[PDB]
Order: sequence, then C-alpha cells, then structure tokens
Amino acid sequence: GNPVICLGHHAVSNGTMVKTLTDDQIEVVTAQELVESQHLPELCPSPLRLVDGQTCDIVNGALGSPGCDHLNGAEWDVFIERPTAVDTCYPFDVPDYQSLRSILANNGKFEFIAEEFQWNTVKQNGKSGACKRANVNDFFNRLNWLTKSDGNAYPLQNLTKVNNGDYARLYIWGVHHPSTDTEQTNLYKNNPGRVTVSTQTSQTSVVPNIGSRPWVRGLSSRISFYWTIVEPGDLIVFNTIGNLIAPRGHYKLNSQKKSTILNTAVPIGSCVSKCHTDKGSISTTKPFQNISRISIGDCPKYVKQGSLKLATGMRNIPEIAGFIENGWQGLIDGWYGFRHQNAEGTGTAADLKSTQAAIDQINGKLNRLIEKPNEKYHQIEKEFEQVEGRIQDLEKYVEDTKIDLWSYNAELLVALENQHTIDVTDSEMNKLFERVRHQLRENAEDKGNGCFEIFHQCDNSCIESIRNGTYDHDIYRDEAINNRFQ
Amino acid sequence: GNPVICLGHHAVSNGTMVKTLTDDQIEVVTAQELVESQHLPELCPSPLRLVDGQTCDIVNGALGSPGCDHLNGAEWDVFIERPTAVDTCYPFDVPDYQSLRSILANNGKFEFIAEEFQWNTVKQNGKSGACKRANVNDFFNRLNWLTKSDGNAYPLQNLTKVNNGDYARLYIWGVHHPSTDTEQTNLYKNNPGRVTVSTQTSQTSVVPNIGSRPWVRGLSSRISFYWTIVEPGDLIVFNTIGNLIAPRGHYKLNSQKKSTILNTAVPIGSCVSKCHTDKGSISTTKPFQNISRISIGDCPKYVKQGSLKLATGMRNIPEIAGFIENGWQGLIDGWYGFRHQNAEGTGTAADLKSTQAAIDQINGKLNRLIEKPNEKYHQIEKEFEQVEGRIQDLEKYVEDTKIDLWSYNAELLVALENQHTIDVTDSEMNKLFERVRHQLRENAEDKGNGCFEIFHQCDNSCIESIRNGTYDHDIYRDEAINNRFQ
Amino acid sequence: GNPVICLGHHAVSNGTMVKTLTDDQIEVVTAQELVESQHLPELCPSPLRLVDGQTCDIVNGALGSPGCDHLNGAEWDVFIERPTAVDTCYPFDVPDYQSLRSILANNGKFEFIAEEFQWNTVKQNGKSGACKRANVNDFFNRLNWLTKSDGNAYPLQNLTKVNNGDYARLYIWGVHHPSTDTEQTNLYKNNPGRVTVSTQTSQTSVVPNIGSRPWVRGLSSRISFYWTIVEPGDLIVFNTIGNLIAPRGHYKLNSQKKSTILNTAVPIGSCVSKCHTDKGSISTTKPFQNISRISIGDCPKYVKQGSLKLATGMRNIPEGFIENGWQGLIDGWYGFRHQNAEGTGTAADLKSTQAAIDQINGKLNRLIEKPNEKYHQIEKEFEQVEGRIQDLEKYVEDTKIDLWSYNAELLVALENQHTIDVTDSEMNKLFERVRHQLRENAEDKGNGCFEIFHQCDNSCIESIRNGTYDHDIYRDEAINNRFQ
Ligand SMILES: *[C@@H]1O[C@H](CO)[C@@H](O)[C@H](O)[C@H]1NC(C)=O
Ligand SMILES: *[C@@H]1O[C@H](CO)[C@@H](O)[C@H](O)[C@H]1NC(C)=O
Ligand SMILES: *[C@@H]1O[C@H](CO)[C@@H](O)[C@H](O)[C@H]1NC(C)=O
Ligand SMILES: *[C@@H]1O[C@H](CO)[C@@H](O)[C@H](O)[C@H]1NC(C)=O
Ligand SMILES: *[C@@H]1O[C@H](CO)[C@@H](O)[C@H](O)[C@H]1NC(C)=O
Ligand SMILES: *[C@@H]1O[C@H](CO)[C@@H](O)[C@H](O)[C@H]1NC(C)=O
Repeated sequence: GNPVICLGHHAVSNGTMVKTLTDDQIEVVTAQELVESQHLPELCPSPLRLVDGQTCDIVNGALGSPGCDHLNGAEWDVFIERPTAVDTCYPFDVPDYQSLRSILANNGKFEFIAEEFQWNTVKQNGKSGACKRANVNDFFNRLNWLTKSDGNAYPLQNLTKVNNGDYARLYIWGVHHPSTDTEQTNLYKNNPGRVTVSTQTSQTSVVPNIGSRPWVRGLSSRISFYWTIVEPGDLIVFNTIGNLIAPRGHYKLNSQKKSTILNTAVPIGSCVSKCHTDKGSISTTKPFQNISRISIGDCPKYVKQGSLKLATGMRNIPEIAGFIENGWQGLIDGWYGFRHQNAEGTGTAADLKSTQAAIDQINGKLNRLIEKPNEKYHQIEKEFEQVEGRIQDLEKYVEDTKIDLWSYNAELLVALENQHTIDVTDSEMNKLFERVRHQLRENAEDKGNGCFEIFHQCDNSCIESIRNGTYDHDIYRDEAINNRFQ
Repeated sequence: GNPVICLGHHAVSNGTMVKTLTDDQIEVVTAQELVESQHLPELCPSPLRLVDGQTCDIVNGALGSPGCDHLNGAEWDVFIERPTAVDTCYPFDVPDYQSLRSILANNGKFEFIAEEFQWNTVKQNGKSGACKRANVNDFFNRLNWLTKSDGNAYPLQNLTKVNNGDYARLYIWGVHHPSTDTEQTNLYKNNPGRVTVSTQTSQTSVVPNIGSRPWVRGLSSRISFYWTIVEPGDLIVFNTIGNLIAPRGHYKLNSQKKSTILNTAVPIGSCVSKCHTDKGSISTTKPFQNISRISIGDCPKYVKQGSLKLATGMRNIPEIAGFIENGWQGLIDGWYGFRHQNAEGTGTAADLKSTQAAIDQINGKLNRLIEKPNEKYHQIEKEFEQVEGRIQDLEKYVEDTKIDLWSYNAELLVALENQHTIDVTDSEMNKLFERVRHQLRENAEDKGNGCFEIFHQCDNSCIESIRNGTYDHDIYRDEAINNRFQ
Repeated sequence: GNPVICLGHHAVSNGTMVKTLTDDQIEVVTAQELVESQHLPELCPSPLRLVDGQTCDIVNGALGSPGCDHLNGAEWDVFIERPTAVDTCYPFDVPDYQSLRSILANNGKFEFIAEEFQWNTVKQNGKSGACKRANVNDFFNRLNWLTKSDGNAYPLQNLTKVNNGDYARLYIWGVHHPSTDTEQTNLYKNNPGRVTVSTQTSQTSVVPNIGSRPWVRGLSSRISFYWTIVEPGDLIVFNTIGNLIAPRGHYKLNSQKKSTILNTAVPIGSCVSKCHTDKGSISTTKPFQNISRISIGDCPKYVKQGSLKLATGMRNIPEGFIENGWQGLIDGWYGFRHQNAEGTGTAADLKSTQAAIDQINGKLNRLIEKPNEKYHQIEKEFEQVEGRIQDLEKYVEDTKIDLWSYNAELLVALENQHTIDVTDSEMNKLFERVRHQLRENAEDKGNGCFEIFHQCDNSCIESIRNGTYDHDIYRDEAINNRFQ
C-alpha cells in the first residue's frame, strides 16, 4: 500500500544521566535530585522549641554561673549551645563531662528546687574573684562553698535528704582542689579533706587533689563537679570533713526525657522547619542529605553521595520512522504518540492513555519516596576536639558504620528505581504498538521500525479513527487483503 | 470464521492490597503477612535451657543470699530474672553492678568451687540479723565475714591462691563499711581497716568508708562487692587488716560464654520455641516481628512496621473475552485457563503447565524468605529506668539505628518481591497466549482482547487438541485460509 | 515452502548454579565468585607503612622499654603488634590501658621531642635490675626516675612546660609505688609522696599506694603510668614531693590521626596489597570476604557467607519453547541455525551477543567499584570478659556483619534475576527482529524456527543474517506457497 502510521516517544535535545544496576550513565528525558545539599542560613525557631544558651554552655547554665540567669526556668526541645560560650566563674572540670551534659540536655528543662541544708558550724556562701557577678565577688548560684569557721573548726557534716516527692531529683555538687597544703588547712582545717555522697545503692567518695596548676582566671585551684540522681523513695547523704562544694537544692527531672542539644554558631531566625543541623536548618522533601551527620528532628537520611538522580522519564534517544531506532523531538505534548504519512500529508498526535499510564507510575514512585516522620532527638556526639581512646573509638565507628550502610541503601535504591522506570516506559511503548497492531488486524503490516504499512487509502479522518480507537477493520478488510497479497 | 478461544486468568471477589516500588496499594488475589504480631503468654522451656531465678536476681544468686539456694549448680542458656525479686540479705552495693550482672549472665552457670582459706586468729562465719535464714541470723553462703578474735586481735592476713588449673576463676569478695568508729573497732579492732586484693598485674585497694551511708532496711552499715578474675598460671592475694568480707572459693568461668539474661515476669510454660522476648516467647515462621526489640535466641528481625504483606498471587481484576484487562471469577481449579465458544457451546478449562510455573516461582520465594538462623544470645540492655549519660546514649543509639536499618530492609524487600511476583504472573499469562498463537499458525487471528477467532470449524474434539498441544494446523489450514481471505 | 530458519543460544556441558529472589539453584552458563576465602600467608609491606613491634608491644614502645629502640622515629599506617611481646622492664600498670594503646596506635608515629627539665636537687636517671639493656641496670628511656639527693633532700618540684608550637603534645609520666615505708623514705625522703600534673583544662593528682604486690622480675614494687595532652596555647605543670617518674619530653600528635594497630603473629613478607587481616593480607578484586572481621585498609566487606555466585551468563539449558541451548555454538551467545537444500549450518549473531556481554560487564564494574578505606576501627577480639563496654563493642560488630551479609545476599539475588531477564530478553529480541525481516514470507513454527516459504539458498540465508534480505523479491512466491 502506502499510507503509514508510526508509533513513537518524546525526546529532548539534552537529557540527564542516571544510574542503574548495569551502568552509571544512562540518559533519560527527566531526572530528580534525591540528595539535599542546600541548607538555610539560620535555625528555624518553629515548630521545635529552641533555647539559646548564648554565653552559657549547658553545664554552667546548670551550675548557675554569672550571665546564665536567662536560663532559669527554661524549657527546650533543643538547647542551642554556642562554641563561643565563655567561662565566667571558678575554673572547674567534670569527670565524665559528656554524661552530665547529656543528662541536662536530654532532660529538657531547668527547674531548680531550693532546699535548706543545715550545715553545722562551717562558714557558708564562699565567693570568688574569679566569679564576679554585677561587679562583686560571687559564686555559682546553685552551689554553696563551705569553709571552716572563724573559730577554726570544720566538724564532720552528715546531712540526709529523703526523696518523698513524685519525681526523680538531680543533685549537683563539687569538690574543691587547693593548690597547697597551706591552702587546704587555711580553708578546711583538716588535711586531707574528703567528700562523700551516698544513696541506698551507691557511693561516690572523692579525695581532693593538691598542687600548683596553670593560672585560670587568676587561680591555681580548681573545682571538680559531680552529680547524683535520687529516685522517689530513695535517700541521699552528703558527708564531709572538707572540700565540699554543696548543693543549694536540686533540679527536677522529667519522667519522659525527649530533648537534646545542638552545638552551633548559626543564629536563630524566623523560618519554619523541623530539621536542624549544626550548619543550619533544612527545608526539603528529598529523602537524603549530604550536609551534616549532625541532625535533629524530622530529617532526611545523611549519606556520603553528593548526588543521586532518580529518573522521572523514559530513556532519551535522538532522532518517517517509529520507536525502534529513535525518539521524536517534535512530540512535546505527550510521552507517546502517532506519526502518520498519507495522501493529505503528515502529522503527529500524542496518545493520552499510554502517556498518562507512564506518568502515574513515576508519580507513584515519587510518593513512595516520601517517608513518614522518623524524628530523632537525643543521639550521640559525632565530633570530638581531642582523642580519648576506647569509648570515642566506639562512637565514631558506630556512626561511620551507620553512614556507610545508609549510603549503600541510597545507592542501591535509585539504581533499582531507575532500572524499573526504564523497563516500565519501554513496556508502555510496546503495549501502545500492540494495541494498534490488533486494531489494524489484516489490513496492515508491521514494517519493523515501529511503523504499520496500511493497505487501503487512509484519510486524515481514517487516521483519527485509528488514534481514538474507532477504526473498524472490517470496513476496509476486503480491499486491504487483496492490496496485500495481489 | 466463527469459533473463539480466549486465554485468561482467575480473579476473586475481594483480593488483598500489597506494595511495590511504585504503588502504596495494589490488589492481588492472595497475600501472606510477614510481620508477627502475636506472642505466647509464656516462656518456652525447650529447646533453650531456662533457669527461673524466682525470688533472687542473678547477683543475689551469685552471692548466695537466703532464698537463692535453688540456683546452686544451675546452668542456663537464658537466666530468667524476675522484676519482683527482693533483697533478703545484708545491704550491699556493687560499683560496676551492670558489668558484674552481665558477666554472671553471659557465663551461663553457678559452678562454685569451695576453697579452704587458712585465716589466722580472726573469727570466721560472722552472721547477721539483716540476713536471716529460717529466722536465724546468717549471711551470704559464698562469703565469709571475718571479725576480730575474742582476744581483741585482728592480725594482718596475707593469703595467696595460685591458679594451677586449666580454667579462669571468678572470685567475689566484699568490703564492709561500719556506721561508726565504735562499730569499726568492735568488729575489726583496727581503725582504719584496709582490704587489698591483688593478681600478678592488678591491685584493688579499698579503704572502708565509715558512717557516710543512709539506712537500708534499718542499717546504715553496708558491704561493697568486687570481683577478680584469675587466669590459669596467675594467682590472687588477699591482704587485710580489717573489713574484708572473704570469699569461700571461686566460680568457674566458661571460656566459651554464650549465655544471657532476660528480665520478665512472664511464667515459664510448656510450649516449644527458640525465640524469647520480655513479653513471652514467639512461635512463628514469619521473618519479622513488631513485638519487642528485646528478643533472644532464633528470632524474627524486629521491625517498626505493624504489617508487611507479601503477594502470593497475581493482580486481582474482578469480573466472550480473555485476559487483556479483566479476569475470570469462574476459573477456580487453575490460575490460567482456556474459555471457548463454538457451535457445540461454551466452556472453561484450566491450563496447568502455566498455573504450575507461576506457583513454583512463588513457592520458592517463600522458602528463600523463611530460611536461615539469626542465632543471637548475649546482646546489650535495651530498656532503661533512668538516664545515665554517655554509654547508655550510645547503647540506645546503636539499637535505634539497627531497628531503622532492618525496618528499611523489610520495607524494600517486600516491595521488590511483590513487583517480581506481579511481573512473573503477567509473564506467564502472555507465555500461555503465545503458545496457543503458535499452535494455530495461520488458522486463527488475534482478536486483540486475549482471544483467537478461529477461521475453520472447531468442535470439542479439536478444542482439547488445542488445550493439550496435539492440534495439527495443517489439517485445517486449507479450510481456514479460505475463510480468512474470502 | 520448506526451508527452515532457527534462532537459539549457547549452552555448555555443565555450568554453575546461582540464586535469585525465587530459587536457590538456577543453572547459568558462566558465573563469578564474589566471596574471597583465600588470604596470603604473610603481611604485605607495600603500599601501606607497616612497623613491626618485634618483642615490643606499642605501649612499651612509647615508654622506651628495652627492645623498643628500633621504634624510635617510627611512622606507620598499621603498627604490627606481636602476641609474643613480653614485658622487659619495670613492672607497671596503666589505668585505662586500652585507651592509651588506642591513642598511640591511631596517632601513627613515635616522634619524640626531648626537653630539659631542670629538676631541683634530686638525683636523676634512676635505673633498675628489672630493666636491663645490655646486661646493666637501665630504665624506660622516655622516662626519668627521680630520687632524693645524697643529703636526704627531695624538695617540692614545680616545673612548667608551655606549648608555644603548632601541634598538641602527649606527655607520658609515672608514679612509683614502693613496697614498704622504709623504701618510700629511702627513695624520696618524704612520706607520703605526691604527684600532681595539670593543664589549664585538666588536672589530676596521684597519692602513691605503699604495699607489697606479687613478685615480678624480683620486685614487689610498681609504677603506674599516666598521660596528659597539652594543646597549642596550653601548658603543663609537674608538681611533686615524691614518687614522680618524670617525662624526658613529649610525643607529637598529628592533627589528622589516620593510623591503627593489628595484633597478629603473621610475618611481614614482600608482597603488594592494600588489605590486611590478622591472618594475613588479602589480594583480591572480589567485593566480599569471609576470612576475618578484623581487616584494615582497602578491603572487601566481611560477610558470613562462604560463597556468593554472580551470574556472568544466561540460563544453561541442556542439549521456554526454544528447545534448550546449542552446545555447538561457541563463538557467540546467540545465533542462527538453518536447513535448506544445500545443507545445514550454524552461525553466531554479533550484536545480540555483544549487547548481553556489555550489560553483564557493566554489572561487574559497578560491583567491583569499591573505594573508601578504613583504618582505625574498634577491637573485635577480647581475652577476658569485662561486662558492659565489651558487650556493646561485640554487639555493634555483630549487627554490622549481619546487615552487610544481608546486603550481599540481596544484591547477588537481584543482579542474578536481572542478568537472567536481560539475556532472555535479548534472545527474544533477536527473534522478532528476524520476524520483521521475513514479513509475509515465513511463519512461526512455535519453537523459534521460521518456516521460510520460498527457496532459500545459502546466499539468501546469509542475506537474512546481514540485514539485507529483501522480503519483496520472494513475496509472490511466498504467498503462493503459503496459501496454495
Ligand atoms: C554535597 O554535594 C554537593 C553537590 O552535589 C557539593 O557541592 C557539596 O560540597 C556537598 N556537601 C558536602 C558537605 O560535602
Ligand atoms: C605475703 O605473702 C607473699 C607471698 O608469700 C610474700 O611475698 C609477702 O612477703 C607476704 N607479706 C607479709 C607481710 O608477710
Ligand atoms: C551519718 O548519718 C547516718 C544516717 O543518716 C548514720 O547512720 C551515720 O552513723 C552518720 N555518721 C556518723 C559518723 O555518725
Ligand atoms: C504490631 O502490629 C499490630 C498490627 O499487625 C498492631 O495492632 C500492634 O499494635 C503492633 N504492636 C506494637 C507493639 O506496636
Ligand atoms: C609553681 O608553678 C606555677 C606554674 O608556672 C606557678 O604559677 C607557681 O607560682 C609556682 N609556684 C612556686 C614556684 O612556688
Ligand atoms: C570461607 O568460605 C569457604 C568456602 O568458599 C569455606 O571453605 C571456609 O571455611 C570459609 N572461611 C571461614 C573462615 O569460615
């Protein structure tokens, strides 16, 4: 005969490379980036409740150093701690520092309950030139520096507090470390001193350390802070013959501990986001991010890859003939379509049903990549100033392992998605072609290039009947059969 | 040019929604749940060896507290520790309690070897009103409370035990802390006392802490317990001038520790199962469970999902015409089938080569799926009464991380399986169609809807020859061609 | 119409079983093992830097014990610690030994920087019979044992070292624990002694514990060792009235610690490899290994599986509705088998074969792509039980190995099912490519053979195989033989 109908698919001048199981660069018409690499320049104060430490890290917040008054009564989902935090009080350290920091941050509030402690015969409310408050010598406002009396006495202290409330209590207490033996006896009479804090099932006892040390805020002495949790029904004893930095009460512990801490210089802005990193919040719908392993809230999974491209279109093939060799750059209002050549000339029209089928499957894939919120809050430290050994080895190894596994998952996921997407769109093309083959029945012959040679005169109107499925092959059959075989 | 034979597949009234990579809800004929949500109200005492602590926790078992005698000589894969266990002996604490408990649990037995310690001049076998056995004062039966002689003497003790055997020895010993100086001298004469326990490479020196503890069951005196492991070829030394709570021997350590502990109130039953949780045993062949992260033995992976349905059958399309886009609800003795209409009438017959090819490919998925061990005994603690800091944060993070990784694995796997199953069953339908097409050769024409218009006369005789593959096309070729093209 | 043309695929006498999502046993033509099970009987000294401790473990190397001098100035990616290392000096303990060992190992070098400490009036360079060099009393050569002068004098020592360099400093110092009070006053005059070491950001003090320990190398006394890190800008104060075992300088810390330690008896050889285990180096391109969970460098992932076979060819069918495969076909994967008047024959199609070959090579190189290098990890074997921290360390590693073993199983199954589907798809594509070359001049026998309904000599048979055969020329002849 001579009128020809072709089936084919769209194509663009320049597409995007994606990966599959079998190769790392297959060009497809459209693609979607799955790794978020952009963050906001600020931290969003909504909807998570953020509290800014400003000059106070969370530990001198609990101790009550000068400049930390704004944190009294505070409640947070995320405590924002500044790397710029400045010391304003007595030089201290904290054995197992990170555990106290963790407990304070996880707890999520500063609610202090003043208690009267009947210390006997010793001086109270010791103050320091290294801890000026409102330009006067002062001290941590949650702590009480006991010293020997003017009569030169420091008798054994032995105070019990019973937890008969309905919440667990957190006591913070310290041990003072003088610079010389002379200082030890000048302050506490007894040498050595001893600080002992006991519950029903535990006991921390500390012998003070004596010796000259580097000047810190003018001083060679130090305080080491410790803490004790007291469950309801439990008791705590404070027992000393010297060097106790006494609590003035206790912090309330929440039963549910759901909060956390983020150490970052990034300012708090006005945006809205439930995902925070140390580099700023993230506002995205992508499932992965390469911005930071440190993240909090409703977040994308951290991976090592800078880019993972999800195919959102069929394979892109460059350019009458059908789909067996090429794609059609001219087809721009559909994914698949008909190209014809008859007496009245040529033309191209899109096929809606096959185009809509391929699009629905791709959107389906996209929606499935929207995971339900898997909100994470208190996790583990992921950056460290200096080496510590065993426990830090374990922490870095855990995070390193986790990241490798998720990066693998991401990599395999997009390869599998893309392989299927390509097969799905290849399959929609062949089904379109099969549909028409069966429409034409014995009236036409498969040319092999995705085109049917039709063996009867075919109108522009006869073409239209083929494309909308009203073509009745019986009408043309007699004529067609003997155009074909004779 | 009149008979029609159609190929199709079964369909049911109400299928089951499953998931693929592309779809959140696609309907299949049958499906299998992969997440176990049901557990037994009991713990199964076989094939794992369970020991019921009953009234004693495992640490009290090791010390030999009153009420713990049933544990003498016990061996276990899993020690069942009851939440209702109470302290019945002398008030004690254990500095690294969690680790002592873990070591005892992991070791898997209470095999005590008595040793005679030739203590000099001190009284042995001290007993107490705080540790009654049958309303008579007693003590931990693995421990030996040394006190001063009637002659008011507590001479230096210096006793050595060399390990010349072939296993490592666990020694448990304690230090007693009196309430007052008077109690100290009444018991041990010397004040202060000291206890020093050494091996070749290690030394533990404890100075008692007098009068710094709150009351427990009316006593503010307390014992602190320690442990020492002695490798073969090594030795242990006990050196004390007071307050030593001496061991009566040592426990044997198993160099291949593979036991653990489970804290639960769930009674031991008479079921059979290799998987235990704090909620009770699980008896299933499903590969996943959402019951508890605390599981021991040969267990299904714990996941977050409440349900993951695995398709065990083709797509369900409920409701003269073959398979192209609906299915036959009256096909019940096969998965795929022939439906015909000729002069003699109508009929449906199942094809079984096709039906079995599909079932065999599905069945294999299930056996691959429900396959190999997951043999895990001693793990880590996974629930916590109260925050502790760094190490517990790391323990929680490791577990939470593991669960997300397994939940992802479960989610993906079921989607991959279901996508494959759906392609497999679709493929089988089309292989069946192609088989018949190539049987008929030029005697029939593809009607486009999964049917063949047969252009010769065809009774029930030749219908079955089509269905059993004996149909000779050449017999009717002349008749059939004549009807096709005239 | 009776010449017949057929399309099929290669087969072999016997090939290899593989696994997919559905079956644990599907025979394919060729396959590749993805799990390395063989190691070298030695450790490769290239291209990573290995340093052999010999008789010296790393902690003694840091202290400068006899037999560790060869470690002076050493730099490593992997410190090789021998299980037969023994103590050769004063008996000592290190509180948190494992952390010191780990820091020394991770740091990756023994770059010691000597300093003059102007100790006042005390005697220096004390030696012991328990620490013999040649055959003379000696000592840890990084340490300086201070004792009272000849005039019974040990004045308070108070020495400062300021860090005005651009690297963190590691100081290792010690506290001596005498066996008796008489030994204490004999050595240090004062009783008790006191050792206090402090920076701006950390402080400690150690009161010596006087008492007898079990005899070791003729002594009941002990030294306990400590370390202190001093950052740039910080400084350190050594303050003492007795029992200090003084540093003679400090070690330099790299800002970028990239090294680790391997404890193994395996000898260092002459081979080349970038993956090391406790059982020897591994030289392989395979992505997985079942040799050891302890591995360092550029290594395959450790998995529990002994074997994971990846299909590198199509299903192997002996001797669908293609027959099975052709064993006669051995210069391609897919080909043509015909029979006309002048005889039979078989030829291989290039593209279909090459297309399948290319897609399979693609998998292989995506698989064997394989970078990221891991050095310092965690300890994975333990001599005695410890409780909590060791429990977590073992649990982490167990979890990791399970997850990766699962990944390996899933991956191979997915690749195999795809490799099979692709190679069957390429067969069927070759078929209906030919179908459209014949048009109306041939029919589908239903077994992959086209009944050519016209006289088809060797040279129309080739014409089909080069894409030239014109279906017009024989159309009338064909139709006449088909319907007549
Ligand atoms: C994330 O990836 C982008 C490009 O994909 C890259 O430019 C950026 O450096 C990456 N971010 C990090 C923190 O590596
Ligand atoms: C204790 O026994 C050990 C080993 O027999 C011995 O070396 C030491 O001198 C003894 N101590 C006393 C005080 O007798
Ligand atoms: C300290 O108080 C406890 C009870 O609160 C008491 O048992 C103990 O004896 C007291 N300490 C002294 C040295 O008396
Ligand atoms: C487990 O899943 C079932 C549904 O299959 C749900 O009803 C149940 O609440 C889940 N259990 C837990 C502990 O979440
Ligand atoms: C001890 O050394 C410190 C640190 O340099 C110094 O500040 C202090 O004054 C010294 N004390 C003396 C020399 O008595
Ligand atoms: C590794 O797998 C091989 C099988 O290829 C097996 O023979 C060998 O025992 C395995 N190695 C180990 C250490 O289990």
